Amino acid sequence: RPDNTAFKQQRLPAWQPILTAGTVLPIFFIIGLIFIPIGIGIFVTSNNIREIEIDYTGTEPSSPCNKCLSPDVTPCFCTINFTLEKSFEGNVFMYYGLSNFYQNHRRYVKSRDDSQLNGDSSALLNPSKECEPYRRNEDKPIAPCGAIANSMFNDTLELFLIGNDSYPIPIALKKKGIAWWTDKNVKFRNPPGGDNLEERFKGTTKPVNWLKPVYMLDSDPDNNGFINEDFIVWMRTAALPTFRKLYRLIERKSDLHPTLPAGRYSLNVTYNYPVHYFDGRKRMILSTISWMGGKNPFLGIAYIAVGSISFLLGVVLLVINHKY
Amino acid sequence: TRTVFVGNHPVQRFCDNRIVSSKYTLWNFLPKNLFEQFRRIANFYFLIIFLVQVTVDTPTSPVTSGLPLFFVITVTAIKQGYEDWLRHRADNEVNKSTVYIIENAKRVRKESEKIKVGDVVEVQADETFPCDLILLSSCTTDGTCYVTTASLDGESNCKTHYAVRDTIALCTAESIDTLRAAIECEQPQPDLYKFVGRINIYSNSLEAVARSLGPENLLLKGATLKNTEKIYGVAVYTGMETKMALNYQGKSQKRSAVEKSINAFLIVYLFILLTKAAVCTTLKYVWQSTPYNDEPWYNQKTQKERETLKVLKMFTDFLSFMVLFNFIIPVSMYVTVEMQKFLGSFFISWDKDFYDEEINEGALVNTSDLNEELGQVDYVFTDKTGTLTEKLQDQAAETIEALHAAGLKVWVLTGDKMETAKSTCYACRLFQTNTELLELTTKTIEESERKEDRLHELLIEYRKKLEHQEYGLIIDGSTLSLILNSSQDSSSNNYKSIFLQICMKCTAVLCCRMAPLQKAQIVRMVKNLKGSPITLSIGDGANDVSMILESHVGIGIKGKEGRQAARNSDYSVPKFKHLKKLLLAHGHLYYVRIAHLVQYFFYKNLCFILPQFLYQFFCGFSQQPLYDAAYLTMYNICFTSLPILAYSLLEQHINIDTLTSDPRLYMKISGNAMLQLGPFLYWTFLAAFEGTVFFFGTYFLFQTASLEENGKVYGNWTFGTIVFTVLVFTVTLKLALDTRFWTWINHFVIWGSLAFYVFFSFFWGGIIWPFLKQQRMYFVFAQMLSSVSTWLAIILLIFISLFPEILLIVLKNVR
Ligand SMILES: CCCCCCCC/C=C\CCCCCCCC(=O)O[C@H](COC(=O)CCCCCCC/C=C/CCCCCCCC)COP(=O)(O)OC[C@H](N)C(=O)O
Ligand SMILES: *[C@@H]1O[C@H](CO)[C@@H](O[C@@H]2O[C@H](CO)[C@@H](O[C@H]3O[C@H](CO)[C@@H](O)[C@H](O)[C@@H]3O)[C@H](O)[C@H]2NC(C)=O)[C@H](O)[C@H]1NC(C)=O
Ligand SMILES: *[C@@H]1O[C@H](CO)[C@@H](O)[C@H](O)[C@H]1NC(C)=O
Repeated sequence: RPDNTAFKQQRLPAWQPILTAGTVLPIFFIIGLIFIPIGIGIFVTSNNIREIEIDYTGTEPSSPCNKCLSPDVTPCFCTINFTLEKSFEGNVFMYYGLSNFYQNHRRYVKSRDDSQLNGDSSALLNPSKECEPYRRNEDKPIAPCGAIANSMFNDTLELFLIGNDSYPIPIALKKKGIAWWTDKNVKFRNPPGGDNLEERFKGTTKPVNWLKPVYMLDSDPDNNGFINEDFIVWMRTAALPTFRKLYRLIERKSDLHPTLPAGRYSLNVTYNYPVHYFDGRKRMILSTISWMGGKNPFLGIAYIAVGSISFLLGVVLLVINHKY
Repeated sequence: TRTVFVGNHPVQRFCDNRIVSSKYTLWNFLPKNLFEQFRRIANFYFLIIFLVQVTVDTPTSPVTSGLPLFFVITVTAIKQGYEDWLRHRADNEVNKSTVYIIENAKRVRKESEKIKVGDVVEVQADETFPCDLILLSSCTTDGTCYVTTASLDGESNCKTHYAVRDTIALCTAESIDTLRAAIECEQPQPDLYKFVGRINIYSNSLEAVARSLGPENLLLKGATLKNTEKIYGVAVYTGMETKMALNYQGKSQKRSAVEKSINAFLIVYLFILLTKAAVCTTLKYVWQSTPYNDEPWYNQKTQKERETLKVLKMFTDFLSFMVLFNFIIPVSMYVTVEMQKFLGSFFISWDKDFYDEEINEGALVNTSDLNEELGQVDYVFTDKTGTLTEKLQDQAAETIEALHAAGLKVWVLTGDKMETAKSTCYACRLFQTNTELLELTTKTIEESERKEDRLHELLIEYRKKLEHQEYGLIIDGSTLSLILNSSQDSSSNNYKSIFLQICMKCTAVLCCRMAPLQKAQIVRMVKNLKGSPITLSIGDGANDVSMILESHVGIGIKGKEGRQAARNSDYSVPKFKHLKKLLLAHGHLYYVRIAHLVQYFFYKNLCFILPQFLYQFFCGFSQQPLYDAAYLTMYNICFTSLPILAYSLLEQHINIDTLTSDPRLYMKISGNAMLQLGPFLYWTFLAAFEGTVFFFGTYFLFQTASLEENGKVYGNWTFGTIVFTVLVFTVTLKLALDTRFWTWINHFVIWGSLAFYVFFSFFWGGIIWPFLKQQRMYFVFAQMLSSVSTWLAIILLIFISLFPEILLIVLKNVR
């Protein structure tokens, strides 16, 4: 009378695996056999990557930015020398690094209106409640409202190679390409109405701290407003109190010589960013990128630790079962 | 002690046969049920968070949080309402029965609830007595009435009863003609047959009556008039005041051991949640004590924030951490447990083995709340005359042997007399030939002096043994009454405690002449013995309803006696040999499924929240969620709930046929093994260890410049997704190792839930739709997936987090 379906009688076909000790013994060895070669493979690549760090914050009387550390109404400048014993051959990337800059703060992160930054004409006039107290200045709304856009990092870091003579040679820098492809072309869009970026922003005003309007970022019309590479990169959150963002990109030189030859280098710092108030620090990073990315020894070490342990425990488990 | 008048004319605080057994009133069911339900700490916590969440801060949509809480309350409301609705129908069935009485020497028809004390009731042949009555007049010779006391003691044989000697000759000729009888009676007492009364029947002429009413004169309520013509009864006791009623004790609902462990675990994580929230708030203001940590130049507080009291800000800040980590206690677990018991109960009904071809009826599940209760049974109480015998059942002897081999102490509590009861216990293999008996019966009990005499000498000789299969205890109705009731005289050595010491180390206990309330008392006293051992009561009579309802789980056999026991009992089976298949096979599987179900949900959400807690240290302690708002909501809805849901429905830890083959396997999970402090503490530390690896594994990964060949930095939403991707893959794959019975649905649900996460993240992340005010998760998942370094880290974190689990499984094979 009861329905004799295997499901109703709990007789459904089953794989029902039975993994004994001997079934899993080769698994410990094979995992160790895979991790150690791939672990040493990524670790040796990390050491081959050449990366240098130069701090230009100051905080020391010997530091030449001490005068920039003092408050100057006029723009300040630094000239920091550094020398490289190792040359850079591959693609060279420039990062600016901020430490103790709590970009992860909940109040700070939510302080942005992506609908306004998407080029929606409606949301441009009236930003939402998220960007406060930077919603409007003197009863005029800010087009890139919010603390994230307001506090955009504005420092000019230029590099001068010096040769045998005292004459320095500037290294070419690429502004484009640093931002995500999707964020530039899709996420961040200019308002549709009009052609000249002047006409688009009538009611809106520049951010309080900004000395330049949102429509006067770069001379080129494809970086002038809401689409500037530096502006988009700064918009992305840090994910850590200490972070670094892609400032510039130095492509490999067309000549056969390495991209950045090992030599004496001099750095411009325009220092328009008062980072010392909250115990912040500013660093500039020069790195060479491989398939995995930047210099990260943790990934190489971590495979070695698990790989050696798995193989060692594989031997230990092999011995104890060998006794039986 | 009151006076009862036959004529009611001598020369509803007290229920006048209006009986109701419903726990809740139909008019005020909702306020009573909700007030009791919210009293529970588990349900109160869900409500208070919802009210706080909407009031102060919403990490996710409040609609998602409160709806299952509204769901789980409604399902319980239906279950409590349905159980209450059955009670009213059963009360209506008894109340709406036609009964004939004599009023002013006129026969009239009315219901049971109208009958009152002292009324004269004409009871015809083959109709149950509306209430316990004095037998006054019978047309039969000598007033000899035979009744089958089927409901009173579970036995169906004729019992002789005699009418009052003055009125035995009274035939059906206006016997009660303005009768002046003034019966003086004792208080209603639950001694069943035992009764004392002082009848005073006086006619118009002066008369003196010194007759003393006895058990034979009084006919108890619930008996069936068998082979006796019409009789006339006077309701000396009416309504609730009977020996058939007031032995029910009402219904105290059923509580299961697993539900006790859920509440015990829920209060632990409620204290951890308080600790987690408190430490964050305390550390937050210590961190913000520095002038520049709070409101630096980049982000500044609004004017509304500045103009707030520090104490008020602290209170909302503490609740902000509370609502952030409220995922520690999983609401989805209560919803899943509700569904697991609903769908899981149908497997018993569909089972073909629980079908008796002789009577062509199958087992059913009246109460689905105690599916897991069957796996913890260690004390069994049977009926005997109905359940154990019929003589013996087809496999009655083999079933008893199976329970004994499974570590279940089985008892044969019966209302049957001593002489015939001892015969069966030897036959059913319960009492072996060599077993001598400690017959604490009326033959071996004389007054109060021998009471302690028998107990103390057993304490001397019987206790000293602990062979085991040599001592068996027998108790009678009178002896058990004295042991329990009259034990309060000795404080130093209570007779209840010494009796429990006796029963705890016997092979079996056989009781005789047990009234239905005594069955509840003996079962209840076993319940309060060095904790709460799980008791199973099985019976198939109207008298067994007391012990069936008293125990944790009740099994009601549907036999020749009737279906009175079946409808109140949680479960019903047609044969006693089906009790083996029930608790051994289904009971073990039902517990193991839900025990691992409970432990998984708490483990799942701890791994969910622990990285969120650690992220507060690296954040500004500003209650910044590590994951997206959408990801937090759907973690418990569609990502990880389905894998563990299908697991609970159909998973055989051991092969179902193998379970019945070896009854020793039931002893493994006897003492709530899966939910003990041992396994629970391992589950928490495993969750805590996996939580740390998820966060700090990613934290050290994010110490580099970039993780892509293009050298593009990654945001905090990439940090959240990397942790979340490892989280979903680890937790789901953790269930895969635990699962040892892979079916097509189990394969589909497990691997399908993993594939759905990848698909949905691509769907949610990659298409911009103009109805979100925030577009944080635009292309993060694809960018995260498009890096070789991220792939290597994810595979590493999955294996590291599963390393303690895989080590334990391999280690469990050896020693
Ligand atoms: C690709 C393969 C398939 C992949 C999955 C696809 C999606 C599957 C859908 C659901 C998953 C499974 C189901 C998962 C269920 C649990 C999910 C859950 O509880 O998630 C919850 C939300 O659920 C819903 O809102 C859905 C409706 C729930 C009620 C109706 C649904 C249940 C009703 C069923 C019918 C009635 C059954 C009982 C009848 C009794 C009669 C007496 C959320 O849990 P949370 O723990 O996250 O709670 C919020 C949290 N506290 C916060 O801080 O915000
Ligand atoms: C580069 O970014 C700088 C912010 O990091 C910002 O410098 C700001 O320049 C304005 C000039 O008026 C000033 O802003 C604040 O100063 C007045 C007077 O102290 C305050 O009352 C107001 O809060 C006002 O906003 C500051 O001099 C400076 N901001 C601060 C507080 O540091 C400029 O946008 C850039 N500087 C360059 C390129 O010159
Ligand atoms: C940058 O460095 C150059 C080196 O020639 C020098 O003009 C000065 O130190 C800096 N100039 C400016 C305006 O930054």
